[PDB]
Amino acid sequence: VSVALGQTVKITCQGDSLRMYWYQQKPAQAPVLYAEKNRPSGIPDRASLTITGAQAEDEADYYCFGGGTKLTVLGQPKAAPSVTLFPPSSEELQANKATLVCLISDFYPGAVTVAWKADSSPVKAGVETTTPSKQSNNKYAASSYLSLTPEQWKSHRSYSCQVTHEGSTVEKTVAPT
Amino acid sequence: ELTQDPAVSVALGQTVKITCQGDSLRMYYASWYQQKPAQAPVLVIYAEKNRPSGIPDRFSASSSGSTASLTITGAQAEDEADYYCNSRDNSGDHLVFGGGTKLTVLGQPKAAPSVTLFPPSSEELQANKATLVCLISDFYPGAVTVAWKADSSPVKAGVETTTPSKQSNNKYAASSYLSLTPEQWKSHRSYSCQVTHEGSTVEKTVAPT
Repeated sequence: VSVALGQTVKITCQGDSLRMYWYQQKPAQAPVLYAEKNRPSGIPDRASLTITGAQAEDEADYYCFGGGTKLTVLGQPKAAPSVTLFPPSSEELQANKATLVCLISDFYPGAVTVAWKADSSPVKAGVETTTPSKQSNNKYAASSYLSLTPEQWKSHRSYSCQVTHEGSTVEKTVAPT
Repeated sequence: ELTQDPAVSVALGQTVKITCQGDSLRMYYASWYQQKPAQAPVLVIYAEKNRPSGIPDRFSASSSGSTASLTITGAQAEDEADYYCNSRDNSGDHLVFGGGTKLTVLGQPKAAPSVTLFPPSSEELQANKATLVCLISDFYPGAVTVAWKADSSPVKAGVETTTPSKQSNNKYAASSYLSLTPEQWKSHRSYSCQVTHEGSTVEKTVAPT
């Protein structure tokens, strides 16, 4: 969930007990403070939460308990990820190893979801994905990798890496030889 | 309205006690949350005595007066996180939270990084691109220095390296990539990725085929 500076956002909470009947948590900080119509005090003033005037400091997790909503305050333009799926190299295959690397770069905001496929079959066994971190251009980079045996690599028609980034999905597919 | 030290350390397999202090703790039992970077908080203990399903038996909680404590016996590598206490706050149906305590688990087994260097893929060369990727995995502690080479010449421009993050095995992973044009890739005899991890340096080399 992202918003531009000075723009309007809506964070939504879904589940039971909402038919019958606010905490802000910045990274490595305590979730600080009621129910739809209430007047709090201590932090600057103005189920779903709406923020009319958004500042870079407002970038935090909001909780109604909900799973958590990472509100991103756009400090720069949105950028879809550049996705490159690298197949196992000849050198790695000659060493009886196979690793596929899905390189994800130049994206903003810094949140992605990665899914893998063996042919048309979704796979998650042997998958590791790194936490996005800032490049020198202030955009983000991450990598997801899938460890396979060379027999698994050669016995499949293809392998795919799918990257989801705020309503955009980029899938890259590679095939042996 | 609850106080706890910002950080604490323990040795692997040893016991750690994280304490919270506040007037509300004399009236209410504390709940404990575990939070790792880029992850949703996990309820580790509910109102001192309830351990939810999925939470290891290593976690327990106790209290005395205006203090509440979370005890981790036989602290594991997966237990490194920020631990926050929470409770109700006297006259008023609202919750108060502690500032959080970051836990460091010392004496964890060290590991040299596994380094895999990929040449440009056939799809990116067909698209007039020649980015190389250097996968750095299964290392501990989570700090590396990455340097690239064009034959024997060090490369500064076009290099990006990710901050190491934990894998599901509690070892770290990172990647470094070098953006090149097919021209730069084909003109050199080889390119290298050298990774420095404490007393170890691992370098891999790829060549155009």
